[PDB]
Amino acid sequence: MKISKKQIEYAIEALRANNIITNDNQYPKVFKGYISSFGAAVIQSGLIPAIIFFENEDNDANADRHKIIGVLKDIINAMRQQYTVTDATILVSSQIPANYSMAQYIIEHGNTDQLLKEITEAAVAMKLALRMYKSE
Amino acid sequence: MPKNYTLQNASNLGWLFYKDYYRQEPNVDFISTQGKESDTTADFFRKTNQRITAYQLNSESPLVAAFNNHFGTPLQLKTIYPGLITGSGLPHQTGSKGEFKLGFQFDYTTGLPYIPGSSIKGTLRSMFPFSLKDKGSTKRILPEYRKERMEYIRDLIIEVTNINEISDTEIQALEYAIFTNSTPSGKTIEFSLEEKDVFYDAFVADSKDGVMLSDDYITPHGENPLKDPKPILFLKIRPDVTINFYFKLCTTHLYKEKVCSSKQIEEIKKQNDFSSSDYKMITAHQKRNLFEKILLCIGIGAKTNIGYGQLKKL
Amino acid sequence: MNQLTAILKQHTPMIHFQHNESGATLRASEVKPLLDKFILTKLGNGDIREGRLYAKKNNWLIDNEKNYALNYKLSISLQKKSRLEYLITSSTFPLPTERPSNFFTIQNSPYFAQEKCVGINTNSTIILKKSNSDPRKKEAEFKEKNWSQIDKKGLEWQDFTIKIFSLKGDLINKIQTYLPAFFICHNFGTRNNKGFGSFTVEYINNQKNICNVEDTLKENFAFVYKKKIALSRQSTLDFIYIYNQIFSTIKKDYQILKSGYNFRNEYIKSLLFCYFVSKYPNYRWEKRKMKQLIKARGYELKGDHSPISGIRENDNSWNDPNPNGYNYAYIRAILGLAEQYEFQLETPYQKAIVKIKSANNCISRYKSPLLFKIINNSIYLVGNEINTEILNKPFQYSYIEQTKNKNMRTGKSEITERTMHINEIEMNYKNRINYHYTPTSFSLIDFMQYAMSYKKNGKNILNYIPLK
Repeated sequence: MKISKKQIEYAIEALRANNIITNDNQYPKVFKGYISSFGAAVIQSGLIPAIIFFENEDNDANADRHKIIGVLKDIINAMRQQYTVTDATILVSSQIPANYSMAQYIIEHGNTDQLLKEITEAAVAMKLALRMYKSE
Repeated sequence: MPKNYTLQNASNLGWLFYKDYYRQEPNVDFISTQGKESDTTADFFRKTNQRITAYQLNSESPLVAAFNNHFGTPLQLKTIYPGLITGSGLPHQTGSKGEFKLGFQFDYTTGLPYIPGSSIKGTLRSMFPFSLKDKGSTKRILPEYRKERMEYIRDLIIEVTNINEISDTEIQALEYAIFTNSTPSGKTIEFSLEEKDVFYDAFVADSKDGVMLSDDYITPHGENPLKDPKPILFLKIRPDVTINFYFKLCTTHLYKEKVCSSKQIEEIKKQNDFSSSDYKMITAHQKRNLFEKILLCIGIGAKTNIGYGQLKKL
Repeated sequence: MNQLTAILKQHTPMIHFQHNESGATLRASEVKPLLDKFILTKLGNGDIREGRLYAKKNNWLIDNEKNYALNYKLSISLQKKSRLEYLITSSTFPLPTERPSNFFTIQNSPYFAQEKCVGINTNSTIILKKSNSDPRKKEAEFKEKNWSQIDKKGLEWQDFTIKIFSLKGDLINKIQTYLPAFFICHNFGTRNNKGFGSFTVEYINNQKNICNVEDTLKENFAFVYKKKIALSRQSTLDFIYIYNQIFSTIKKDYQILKSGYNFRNEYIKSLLFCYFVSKYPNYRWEKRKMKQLIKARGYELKGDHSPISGIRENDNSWNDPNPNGYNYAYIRAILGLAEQYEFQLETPYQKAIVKIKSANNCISRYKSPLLFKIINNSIYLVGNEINTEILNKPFQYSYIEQTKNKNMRTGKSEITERTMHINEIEMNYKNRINYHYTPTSFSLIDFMQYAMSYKKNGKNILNYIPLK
């Protein structure tokens, strides 16, 4: 699995927009653990259950874990914005709506294969982007 | 679905707890805010929980017999009433009603609840003095940590072995040989194949007349004593369940506060300088009894400070 | 040292929600947090923050910045599993004679939940059934399947073990110093305010503990009262009668304090009402206001009398004087939120239900400030000051009519819900002084001293006064 430079750029922009990377280029420590736990949950429970785990904000004991899903959605939208016009494995009728819950989006569109591939690529890209910047 | 977990007819407990738990059944909603506390979601999760907590393990199970064959003689211990929780940090929380909030450690292939060998090794090494890494963030707490653990481990070693008196340097060498299999400086000791301490996985072996899994409630009453508490539901290993701890331990030879292999001690004994006072050895049985006493003192798993994971000798 | 082993003696049965397990015993998940809070409070001499600083020093904390948790391990084990099970109800029901050897009953006990375990239904453990004898007396039947699936059981164990492990020796010494006081101060289990789950420390590291219970109670509590209990030279060998008498007395005294005693031909005015009547500008019962409101609409309440308008001989009335009405308030909220008031009106089979809820979702529950400690067959009433947060809080009342009808000959059940009468509401009435608000001024010590000093030819609640 090779990640392009444009994917890492999208990850950096999404991290900036979702207010994970501060202005002074620093990110909270627990976010890398959040990314790794998301990957493990995807492997262990499935894509939809993992997204439901990481979209639930009722924990209020850890940090704000719902930002990682926003970063994933932003990366996926930016990737879909530049899909080539072949329309075989594109499925980009539009981007994911901002106020939609990503789990509901996955339920509605049964293209779990493509969504799984994009989510895995986006998670790896976000891991690399966080590795670029400094922890606490 | 039935009792008596067998390879012939039994669902994979890990699969049922992680993947089939959140299956997309028609007319069940645990994605929306309203569906999470809906009663249909609660009934769905309750039925899944009932399936999970309904399996039994016969003492003569072919699975545990194969484990005994492959990994040697087991160390059989039972669980005290609070239970045993392991892998509680694995993500199994959706915010729905009637769901198991905490994760649970299942074997992938067999599905039987188990304690991974890394958990056993870390739990045993924690009571040993040289477990905390001298890395700078632990500079303040390293001295007292080392002192108290050194005292406790000295008491245990003296009690379990025939060594009358052991030094701090010998304790360091013994711990590094047992766990890291090297000198405290990282230098490799010329050990043989069978002179390695292997901490296998611990498997459930016998739930005598009941199921091996049960559900427990932890109810954190809030800081505000006027608001209602929030119950937490999780999966525990039931009381009076036999846990088999499998180890592959060796004999540790100590000479002049140094750890040497069998051949090095064989040559050292023949030399006309061999001090019997400067020679200490711990057999495999003595090491196993040391590990057994550590487990019976501190227990294993999660929520151990509040009584969970406490083991008793069968 | 490292390990601290103590042997505990159980004085009153514990209501345990995990009674199904054979080895079920006192869970360390309650004791350890309570023990931590007690040890920190005693380390700081009544200030938990100073004690937390003291425990931050010496590195006695797991969580130097965050929690109250101390670095030790708690294990509570049963040595021998001969369980002595109890059935607890707040109503007097006829006792059957078909029971296992370890089934015993406590009736007219403060524990009022699980009251559907007796009566007439297929799920009740004790099934009351019609008898060929006089109908005024009813027999009983015991079902093992229902008893096996009850929500909670009263359990009494023999001497069992509490193990405390710590690699900090000084913390272990401090815990040894403070453990007997902790077990003398706190009750465990469900309804621990009313005396259930009373334990004391017998041995600590194979050494007997000699602690003056009264001295510890005085030291750690504001007011202490002891009840003149008696044994008639015969019940010494029968624990069931002792338990029954103790818990019945506890219920009677608490009923006298809070809501009065009217069952069998005796009437003792609630002492809370009298105290609030006699003090600074008078607050009267909220119950009187709800009774007046339900009077003003219709169906008459059962009872050939009137609401009490104050303290005096037969001071019986239904109305108010010509000037402005009385200053009503939620008098009985300070001793515990009740969430429902039941009123039986003149005809049977229909009942008025008053649902009580906080005006805004800020108050949901309140433990009874009073604590009942039963040690060696002696009753001790102890208590600190109340939580001031409940004072001057708004409360909302929702009246609902429930007319239990005749059985439909198919389900014999209740669907009698779809009724609700719209009475008058007095929000902000008399500048937020009405039956929607709490008295905003109350001291538990003053009211407790006022009680057990009220008397007529003898003082009602027969407790003498060792208060600190």
